[PDB]
Parts: sequence; C-alpha cells; structure tokens
Amino acid sequence: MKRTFQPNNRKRSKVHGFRSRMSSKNGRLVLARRRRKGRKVLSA
Amino acid sequence: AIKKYKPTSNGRRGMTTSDFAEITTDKPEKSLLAPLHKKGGRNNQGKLTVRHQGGGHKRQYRVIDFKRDKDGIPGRVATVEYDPNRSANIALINYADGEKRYILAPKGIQVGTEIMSGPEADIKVGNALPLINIPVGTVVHNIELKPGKGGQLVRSAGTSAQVLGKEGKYVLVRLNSGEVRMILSACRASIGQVGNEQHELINIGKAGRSRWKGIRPTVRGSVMNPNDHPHGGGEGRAPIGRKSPMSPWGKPTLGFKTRKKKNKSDKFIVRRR
Amino acid sequence: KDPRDVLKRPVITERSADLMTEKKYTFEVDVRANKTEVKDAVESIFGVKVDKVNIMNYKGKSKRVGRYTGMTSRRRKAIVKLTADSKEIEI
RNA sequence: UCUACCCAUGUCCAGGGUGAAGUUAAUGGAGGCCCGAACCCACGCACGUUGAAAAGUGCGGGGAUGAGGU
RNA sequence: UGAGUAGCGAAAGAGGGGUGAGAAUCCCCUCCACCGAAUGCCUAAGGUUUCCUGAGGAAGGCUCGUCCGCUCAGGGUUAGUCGGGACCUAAGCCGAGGCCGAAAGGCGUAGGCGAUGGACAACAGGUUGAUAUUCCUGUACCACCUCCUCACCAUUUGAGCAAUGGGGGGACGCAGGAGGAUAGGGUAAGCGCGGUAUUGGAUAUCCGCGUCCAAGCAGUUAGGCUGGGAAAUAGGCAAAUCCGUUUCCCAAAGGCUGAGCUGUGAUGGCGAGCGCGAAGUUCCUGAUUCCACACUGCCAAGAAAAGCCUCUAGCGAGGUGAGAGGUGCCCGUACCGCAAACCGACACAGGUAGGCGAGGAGAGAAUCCUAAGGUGAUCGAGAGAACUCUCGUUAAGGAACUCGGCAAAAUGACCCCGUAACUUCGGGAGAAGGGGUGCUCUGUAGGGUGCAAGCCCGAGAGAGCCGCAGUGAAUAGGCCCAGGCGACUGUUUAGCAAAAACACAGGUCUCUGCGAAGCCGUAAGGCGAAGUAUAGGGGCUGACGCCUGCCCGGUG
RNA sequence: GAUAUUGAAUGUUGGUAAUUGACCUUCUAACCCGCCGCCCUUAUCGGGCGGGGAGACAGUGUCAGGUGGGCAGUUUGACU
Ligand SMILES: [K+]
Ligand SMILES: [K+]
Ligand SMILES: [K+]
Ligand SMILES: [K+]
Ligand SMILES: [K+]
Ligand SMILES: [K+]
Ligand SMILES: [K+]
Ligand SMILES: [Mg+2]
Ligand SMILES: [Mg+2]
Ligand SMILES: [Mg+2]
Ligand SMILES: [Mg+2]
Ligand SMILES: [Mg+2]
Ligand SMILES: [Mg+2]
Ligand SMILES: [Mg+2]
Ligand SMILES: [Mg+2]
Ligand SMILES: [Mg+2]
Ligand SMILES: [Mg+2]
Ligand SMILES: [Mg+2]
Ligand SMILES: [Mg+2]
Ligand SMILES: [Mg+2]
Ligand SMILES: [Mg+2]
Ligand SMILES: [Mg+2]
Ligand SMILES: [Mg+2]
Ligand SMILES: [Mg+2]
Ligand SMILES: [Mg+2]
Ligand SMILES: [Mg+2]
Ligand SMILES: [Mg+2]
Ligand SMILES: [Mg+2]
Ligand SMILES: [Mg+2]
Ligand SMILES: [Mg+2]
Ligand SMILES: [Mg+2]
Ligand SMILES: [Mg+2]
Ligand SMILES: [Mg+2]
Ligand SMILES: [Mg+2]
Ligand SMILES: [Mg+2]
Ligand SMILES: [Mg+2]
Ligand SMILES: [Mg+2]
Ligand SMILES: [Mg+2]
Ligand SMILES: [Mg+2]
Ligand SMILES: [Mg+2]
Ligand SMILES: [Mg+2]
Ligand SMILES: [Mg+2]
Ligand SMILES: [Mg+2]
Ligand SMILES: [Mg+2]
Ligand SMILES: [Mg+2]
Ligand SMILES: [Mg+2]
Ligand SMILES: [Mg+2]
Ligand SMILES: [Mg+2]
Ligand SMILES: [Mg+2]
Ligand SMILES: [Mg+2]
Ligand SMILES: [Mg+2]
Ligand SMILES: [Mg+2]
Repeated sequence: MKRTFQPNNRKRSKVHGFRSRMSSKNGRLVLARRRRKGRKVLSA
Repeated sequence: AIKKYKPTSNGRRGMTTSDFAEITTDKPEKSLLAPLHKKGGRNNQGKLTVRHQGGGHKRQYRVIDFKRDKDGIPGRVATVEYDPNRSANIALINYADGEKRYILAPKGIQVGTEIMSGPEADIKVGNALPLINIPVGTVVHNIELKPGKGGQLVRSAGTSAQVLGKEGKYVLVRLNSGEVRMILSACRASIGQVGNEQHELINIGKAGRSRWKGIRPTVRGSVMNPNDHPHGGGEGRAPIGRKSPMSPWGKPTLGFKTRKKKNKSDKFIVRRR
Repeated sequence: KDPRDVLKRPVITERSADLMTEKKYTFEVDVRANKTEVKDAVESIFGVKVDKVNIMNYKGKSKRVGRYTGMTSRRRKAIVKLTADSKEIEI
C-alpha cells in the first residue's frame, strides 16, 4: 500500500525550506516563532 | 460532405465525420504557428472558473489575419487547411510581395483564387472592404466592431451576416443570430459566408470523442447534494422543486435575461434576436 | 593565496603507500581548493612536475563518544600524479 | 510528498483474433472491437479480525490502443 | 494477573570437516532443493557509511550465535568526454519600473529562474579487500590557446570575423504494414582442446567444454526524403548576394542524410583449459531494437528555446587552413535500490519509475522444467489426538443443500464440420451441437535461405504400433431459454454499497453581439478564448426506433 | 433613483423679480476605450504623444428604494 510520506528532498526544500519561509510574511513569522522557542532546526 | 461510419461497434453507431474534401494539405505553415497550451478552465489564481474544460488533443495556434489590412497587394489562395482552434477552415494566402498569411476560408474559395483587401477591392468572395464600400444585400463575415481591431463577429463555420443599409457613419448589419445592429462604416467585413457549412451536422458518436475535443463531463445539478447545487438532494429522483430552474450559483437559468440593463451598445442594437 | 594553505597534510594509508610506488601522492587539501590550485601548490612547494591531479570529496563520518553524537570534518583528498621525468616528493 | 481535478514534459501496453472505409473475390487494416500476460482495477468466496497487513493474502474475477496506465 | 500461556511473520535441507568456553543456527565441502519477464543483471528516487578489513558479543537480532545491515577501531568514492552546473527553453514560479488594494499585500511587463524535454566530445580490455566510460594499458575524440612551424589570402570593393537582429533549421501526433539491418538465439557444419568410460552396451555419426572483439578513422551501402537553375521583387521593425513571392529555363542531376557492412584499430586484447594459452570460420534463426514517424493511412491535427547553418548590419590590420606544443574548473561517484539498507512504528507476506530479461515445447514476457546468475527464508526437535485452516480422493444418488447451486465440480488448447431465434444487417457467434488430435514407417507434397552441399519451415494422406486414457503434465470459454433495469465502452462511496446510481453520444429549452453571457477576485488581473451565435455558459432529458396529449388560474 | 465628479450651446415649458429650475436635441473639453499609429523600448504591462470611437452618459463615491436561503446568526413552548 502506498503510504502518505513519499520522500523527495527537492519538494521538501521547495515547500518547507528556508527560502520558502523567507518569501512571505507568514513564513518569516514561522522562523521568528521557532527562533523564539529556541529550535535547533528552523526549517527543512 | 459528411461521411457516416458503419456500426462496426456500439461506439461507432451513428458517428459521422467530415470527409475533409476542402482540405488541400495536411501540413501547416511553420512561420504562422504559435504555441498554445491548455488551461483546464483555470484562471490566473489557478482556480477552476469555467466547468467542463480540460484535456483533449494538443494544438498549435495558427495566427489568422482577422484585420485584412494589406490593401492593394493581391493575394493568391495557396492552400485550404484544417485549423484545430476553430470550426471554420483557414486559407494560406500568398501575397504578391511574398508575405504569407492565414485567413478564414469562405464558402467556395479555391486554390489559385486571387483576393484583395481595401476600399478599391471587388465584391467577390474572399475580399475584405470597409462596410461603407460594401453594397446593401451583400453576405459578409468577419465583421469588425472597432476600426483596425480585427474581425470579431461571424467567424464560425457556415455563419453569415447581411448588410441591410447605410446610415452615414454607421451601417446596419443583420448578424448571424438574427440581431440587427449598427456597425461603424469604417469597420471592415470579409465578403461571403464562412466555409465548412456542414460542421453542425457532425454526430460526435461517442463520449471519448468529446474528451478529445477538451470537453470534460457535465454533472446535472439534480444528482448533486444541497451543499453543491440548488437542485441537489431529495430522496430518489427529484423534480426541480423550485420556483425556477437554477444555475449552480443560484441565479434563474431558464428565460432569465443576463445582458446588462445599462449597456453602452444598447443604442447601436436596432432589433434583438 | 599561500600554496601551503592549499595542502593541509599527506594521507598516510596502505592505499596511499601503494600509490607512491606509481608516483602518486595523496594529500588532504583545503575543502575550497580546486585541482588547478592543488597542481600549482604542489609544483610551488616541492619543486616537482605534476602530470595530473584527481580530486574527491569525503563527507563527514557520524561518530560517538558515549551519549554525544556528532560528525567528523568533511575532507578533500587530492591524488597528485607526477610526470615520469620528475623528482620524487620526500614524505 | 496521500488523495481529487488540472497544467507541462516523458514513458509503458507479451502474444493471438476479427476484418470497417477505401482500392482493384482479392487487397486494405478501422475500432472507447474481441480473446489474453505485463500493468491497472477490486466482482465473489474463504482466510485473517491482540492480523504477516490500522484494508491484506489465496483461489477465481473486470479492463487491458484507451473517456488507458504510470 | 492472565502464563511458562498466545506467538516466534509464506519457503528444503542433509551430512562431513573446521573454528570455539560454548555450535540445528558461523565458516568450508559435498549432494539435494528453490527463483529464473526473476528471487538474475543495471539504474532512479529515497537512505546516508549501512560499503571493505581486523577485532568484539552487553544490548539489537522474535531461538542460538563464535555470526550480522549490530558494537569498536582503521580504511574506502579519482572524470575535458558518464549524470548535473560554467548551454537551451516548457508548465509554473519570481518579477526593475508598472497596475490595483484599509494595512499586510494581490496582480503583472521587461528580465530571469525552472527538466520530466532539446543540445552536447571515449571506447575496448585490465586491475583492488573496498572505485572505475573516473585508475592503468592501448587507441581516440571535443572546445579553447599560441613560444612555434608550414601553406595560402590580404592591409580601406580591403582579407577575414560576424550579430543580442532577419531567415532557414531544430521541430515533434496516432495507428498500420512491408523492407533493410543488427543485437540475441540454435549449436547445424567445420574447427580446437580434453575424455573412452567398468552397471548390460558403445572408436561410437560417442561424451564434455570452447568456437571472438570497441570507439575512432577511411571507404561503402538497403535506402530515405528532397525538384534544381537564372533574373526581377508593395514582404521579413534597419539592411541583405539570405528567405518569401512571381516570371522564365532545365527534369535527370545536385543537395542534405543513413542503420549497418568492409578495411583499419588489432604484431593488440579476450579466450576452453593447463603466469602460459588452442580453435576462434561458415550455416540456420532472428527481434519488442535500429534505419525511422522513413513510408502509408487517419483526425482528435500533434511544445518552446538554444546549439547549428546562412544573411546582411556592424567589426577590422592582419587574417584563414593545417601541423606541432599546450590548457580543460565545480558538483555526484562508496554501499542498498522489488529491498532486512527506501515508504509502511518492526530484519513487517504490502507499496516502490526506468533499462536488459536466455533455452526446450510455445502465438507468447502465458505455462511447466531449466541457463547465466541468485537463493535455501533468523526458532527448532518430536508426535502424527480432537478441533480449525489449506489441499486430494470418495460407494449409490445428483441441488434432495441453501435466502440463493454460495462454494466446489465441470468447460478449457489446436484442427475440421456445423451453427437458431432475433437484428440497428455490424452482429448474435467460440452461438448451440458433432468429430479429430499420440508414436512409427512411407519420408513427404510444398515453402524460406543459398551458387551449391546443407540448414530451417511444413501440410495432407496411406499403412502400422501402444496404452484405461495421445493438447496423456502445467497453463487455455461452461452452455442454453426467458424476464426486469440501464442502450453501449467508461465512472463512483481510498477502508462494509460498482449498482438500476454518475457519465455518455443524441435530444431540447434557455441565456450570450463580444470589455459576450457565465465564472474567480474588494480591485487590478484572469478563465471564457488568443474563441465570436455551426460559438460559449446554464437547466432538464439520455443510443436508436415510434412518439411526446390536455391545462397559462396559481408560481416563475 | 437622487447627488458629486459634471461642462458648453439651441429649443421648449415651469416658478420667482431678469435670474434660477424641468425636459428635449446638439456640441466637446472633463471621464472612459480589452481600438489604430508613433515614442519611452529588444515590451500583447504601463505611461506619453497623435488619430478615431464614445461622451457629460458611463464608471466610481455618498445616500436611497426594490430584489435577494446566494450567504449569515438564530428561533421553532410545556404538560404527556
Ligand atoms: K455511438
Ligand atoms: K450529465
Ligand atoms: K435526488
Ligand atoms: K512466469
Ligand atoms: K564477528
Ligand atoms: K563509482
Ligand atoms: K454514482
Ligand atoms: Mg458546460
Ligand atoms: Mg447522490
Ligand atoms: Mg442550497
Ligand atoms: Mg430539490
Ligand atoms: Mg419519489
Ligand atoms: Mg570528480
Ligand atoms: Mg477493447
Ligand atoms: Mg507498479
Ligand atoms: Mg477505484
Ligand atoms: Mg481482455
Ligand atoms: Mg508447557
Ligand atoms: Mg490458558
Ligand atoms: Mg494451548
Ligand atoms: Mg504455540
Ligand atoms: Mg521466520
Ligand atoms: Mg524449478
Ligand atoms: Mg558488511
Ligand atoms: Mg538472542
Ligand atoms: Mg549533460
Ligand atoms: Mg508576479
Ligand atoms: Mg516593485
Ligand atoms: Mg532531463
Ligand atoms: Mg554526450
Ligand atoms: Mg563494488
Ligand atoms: Mg557503484
Ligand atoms: Mg518487505
Ligand atoms: Mg520456440
Ligand atoms: Mg521463457
Ligand atoms: Mg460421490
Ligand atoms: Mg460414482
Ligand atoms: Mg430446494
Ligand atoms: Mg430445505
Ligand atoms: Mg460459483
Ligand atoms: Mg450501464
Ligand atoms: Mg467501499
Ligand atoms: Mg465493493
Ligand atoms: Mg474585467
Ligand atoms: Mg484572455
Ligand atoms: Mg436521467
Ligand atoms: Mg408534456
Ligand atoms: Mg395569465
Ligand atoms: Mg440558514
Ligand atoms: Mg451564538
Ligand atoms: Mg416534552
Ligand atoms: Mg403518550
């Protein structure tokens, strides 16, 4: 059975990566929150 | 002529086709082609805004000269060709100066026919004149609405309009719909009926053939649910069960006129269809 | 840049010892150094004639000392073939 | 990154059969044509039901040049 | 607690030898068994050191463990030519100015980004424990460069270079069939090497194994398309000796391309076998590959841009061609990749694109057994109760079972004969229903290939032989009569409904004159459509045939 | 529909003492053009300039009425 997670590093980076986050106000808020929480990993 | 297929399968039962007797070449003119991708009825937001459009065969766009603005230079009809982008056939014109252009193929045009644009042109099928120069009773196609813009009206296979009278700056034209309308006399029209008159007789024959033409299935409102359509729901089959039949977006859709009531062109329209 | 910034240290392995019989010298080089810079660096320092430089990148190896996981440094390894009529490097 | 539909660009479909138009009985090779693997599907039954598996397996089943699969 | 209970996750092992504190489980050997259009080989994505070597055995491994995808050390990935970048563009995405919008922002032009496509120079052999068009050997090719060499042309109608511009080209669908050719196959013949058997027989028409070779360069070719020349030119944002068009003049040439083949490459390499090394030919078969979307047919009418060629515009005192010498960066390269290494919490009967995919019999990638190659499955040993599951057989009967023939049984291949109602004249149809089917001899008739020996293919008979049974296994329709529904192929409730539901071709009504109507959006901007009433949106009906009456008071 | 953006004339018909209304037709100069040519400019955006079309209409703002399950928040009693 084909399961939901089908890994693809290009698609991971394009959808969830740093440049994607930086390209919008709301993505920049994601990064601001994760920095505020003190996450090691800010993005994919 | 309309070729009828023999019923060698249930798909083929009743299916008919053009014999394509008018078409003189299989290959288009490479210089007059442009790319044309499908849209699936999706707009610039990526959202479906027109239903029932998608798929079908890949097509190249043929750049048609709707303007017909090479006044004075004679043009020889080189080919009559299939165009996937429209019901009419198109004709490759070799102008005497060595420019090549496509036009809409009128009814009964032939390879080797000389054609001419401009006010000095003859009233012969294929020519394109300002409506001021076209005499009353002349059957025309490819009518301009604004001078220089290009023909917009009466372009589909077999369609035709008739010049009824000249009111100075405007000319009266009976359009294909039966509407009578004032067109600016400076606007061009092409002489004749549009070719491929049999087009409407074609029996598509099978579901798949509509799919090849980029038509996805229509689902009736009555077999949707209430959240989808005004006609949706009901236990078993249901009648319309409403004052009027309704569109998916909740407007009356049988008899309800949708032409804007304050329209600038209302003054130009003499008799409605 | 300095030649001696390019070449970090020699690779002393059984493989690299076998390459030295064929007149090929294996160096760890700066991770940014292209093979032209490596060629120029070897000729400058050792005063030899290089035939060709083959170069490869090694990823960092995952490593553990007790609970703490981590990575070794990534490495750039250059295999420098000297010409037939050339002086040998003294390692 | 599942899935629905769409868009661009690739690619896949052993074999056999039937024999439309047209052409001159032969020739010709049409088809959401037929039989049938791959592939896609999921009709019946059994089994499984703290499973080998949070939807499967086994034996049969449908489609298989198309409104096709991927 | 349940309980020493359920379970230990599809599968063939046996013995001998070894190692060790310890061995069903690790190593080696032998025979046996399993996969073999894969359970083989290659390679994506994904994983990220799992790879190799040595050491280890706490935990992980459903048992064990000396072993391991586990632990600890150390090691391992080599490129001008492969894949990606220093090339091109599609969808889409971003988007200077710009348009629009309480803010945030939305949209969009120029311009870019973006492969799943276009373009683009390297092959064969060898080698390591672990990489190999990457290293090594041999033999190449591509772009660029000039301390040099040689030849030729030229210094203002003056060589030559040449656009970011023009043109050509690139450049495209689907189906079908015939050619040409090559992989691959057969070992048919010939050739080479080894063997002559002790189980009755055999120098036998005996046995086993092997029986080739690259890119490149030169030549050639089935062939494929293409009509060419000369003037003149309302066009190709300027110009054009290019393209387009026209008129004259010749209808075979010229172009452009070609799979492959032949020579060479090769005094080399590989090679049965025993570092050395024989023969290394011909014949037959033959693609799903290539020539090639080439041809023919068809309608649903089949990307772009660059490389490339050409044209001028420009640029120009030195150029052009050939040789010789030289230069050539970055990223990936280990290993798994139908899997115990990826997605499924697991060393999970599931899922995972693409290339190659042998033989016998065969139409075949079916089927059964095998080849190359891979593998024996991570708990075992007994016993052979009930019961459950998966199978096999069954007297007499034969649907009496049951909601229902559910399940099972039966049918099944090829050939010949024969084939109804009804019908939209296609069908129905493999209707139904009969008969044949092995082996031997005549030994083939005939066909393909070839110069010919020969090698394949091969009816139809006649006479014989054997068995209970001849498509002797595996794999291969059960059929018929009548009725409801839906015309039909399709589609659907991922995971209890596949249907009579949806769709459908066809019908009809209605809206819509183009800044169309309809639709998305506050708008800009879009879809509609680069369409234009034979078109587009919406409602209803649903092939086809015959038809579709009455009522306009109410509501629209 | 009123009103603003919104101007100019000619008629005709009100009401006040010659100005201000109402409506008709015409005009062009605001406004509009998903029309053509030229330029910014290698540009199917945008802007400028010149034609043409339309024109004080339309569009847009404010206000008003109608329509409006298209959408929203809710109500839809208790005894038994
Ligand atoms: K039909
Ligand atoms: K429908
Ligand atoms: K209903
Ligand atoms: K098989
Ligand atoms: K070990
Ligand atoms: K490698
Ligand atoms: K349905
Ligand atoms: Mg529709
Ligand atoms: Mg329903
Ligand atoms: Mg509703
Ligand atoms: Mg209803
Ligand atoms: Mg009812
Ligand atoms: Mg490298
Ligand atoms: Mg079929
Ligand atoms: Mg699959
Ligand atoms: Mg499904
Ligand atoms: Mg089938
Ligand atoms: Mg016990
Ligand atoms: Mg118990
Ligand atoms: Mg028990
Ligand atoms: Mg047990
Ligand atoms: Mg097991
Ligand atoms: Mg077997
Ligand atoms: Mg290992
Ligand atoms: Mg254990
Ligand atoms: Mg490349
Ligand atoms: Mg944008
Ligand atoms: Mg900006
Ligand atoms: Mg690619
Ligand atoms: Mg290449
Ligand atoms: Mg390896
Ligand atoms: Mg490898
Ligand atoms: Mg598995
Ligand atoms: Mg065979
Ligand atoms: Mg086989
Ligand atoms: Mg019995
Ligand atoms: Mg019996
Ligand atoms: Mg009974
Ligand atoms: Mg009973
Ligand atoms: Mg049954
Ligand atoms: Mg049906
Ligand atoms: Mg279901
Ligand atoms: Mg079901
Ligand atoms: Mg608009
Ligand atoms: Mg548009
Ligand atoms: Mg219905
Ligand atoms: Mg009626
Ligand atoms: Mg009435
Ligand atoms: Mg409500
Ligand atoms: Mg509330
Ligand atoms: Mg109550
Ligand atoms: Mg009561």
